[PDB]
Amino acid sequence: EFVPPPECPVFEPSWEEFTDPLSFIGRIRPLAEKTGICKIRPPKDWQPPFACEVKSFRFTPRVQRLNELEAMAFGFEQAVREYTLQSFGEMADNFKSDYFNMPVHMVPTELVEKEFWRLVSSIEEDVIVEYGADISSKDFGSGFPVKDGRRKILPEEEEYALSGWNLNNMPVLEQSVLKVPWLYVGMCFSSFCWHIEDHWSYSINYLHWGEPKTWYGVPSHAAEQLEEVMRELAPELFESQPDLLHQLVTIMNPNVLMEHGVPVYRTNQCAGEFVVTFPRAYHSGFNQGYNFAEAVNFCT
Ligand SMILES: Cn1cc(Nc2cnccc2C(=O)O)c2cccnc21
Ligand SMILES: [Mn+2]
Repeated sequence: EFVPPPECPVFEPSWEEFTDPLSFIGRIRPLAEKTGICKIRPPKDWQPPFACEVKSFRFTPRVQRLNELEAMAFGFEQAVREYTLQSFGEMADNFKSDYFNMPVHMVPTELVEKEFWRLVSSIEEDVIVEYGADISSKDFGSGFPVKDGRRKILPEEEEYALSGWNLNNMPVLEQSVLKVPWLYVGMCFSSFCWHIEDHWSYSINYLHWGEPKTWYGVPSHAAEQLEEVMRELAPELFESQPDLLHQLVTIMNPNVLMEHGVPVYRTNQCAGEFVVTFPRAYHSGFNQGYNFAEAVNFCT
């Protein structure tokens, strides 16, 4: 069965260290850049409200067939449904509780992880899920409060609208001679395959609420090694594809990378926790259940 990779670093900054995100990320860099990803738990009393327009939040998630690569009237597999945040959560909880035959919060994270990777390589069982991925924060607002006048800000919420850890306040303009956060409404087994960011950018990721998001990360010093293992084992039909396109279907069991000498670290990002990916740190993951994440690429 699946062997969980070693855990990535988790930092619990004090209020003093939590003052400046870029300063903190710069200070943890000697360790975190050697693991590719890391997790940051804010101080206990740092609890931003959820600021999306929930009444009007509507979206059509994308269908994900977990074993599509292994499986190589097709094209009309599933029927698309539009959801609200509530109706998607109802669907997501019903799927998970039916699949595991237990209440959603009782399913061990290790079991969802083991079952996810079994399903990815299974030819005898076709599991299909839906992912509300890459919803722009312009559509229904950011999950963080933003002082743009579109939604009321309470006095006790203003500090979060001005916080440097508010993803809308991360720097995004790269220096050159010559960008807003994105939202992810997850369900059990919804996933993102191995990739790096455009321009080898850092990314920061915040789980607003819900069940955890499970991550895998590879340090940048092993980026070429991972790409080598990909070219060896990825389908021949997608081998010659440019990286930007190949990254749409670069799903690979972490144990396969580990067996080929590639260092891989994991974490369960829980509600209220940040995940930072360092430059050229390949990462991939899946959601344990119904959750809501916000992410943005930033520069230092
Ligand atoms: C472009 N894009 C980004 C996705 N998701 C992530 C990317 N990087 C880090 C985290 C995530 C996440 O899903 O939490 C994604 C999932 C499905 C299709 N397209 C996607
Ligand atoms: Mn990413």
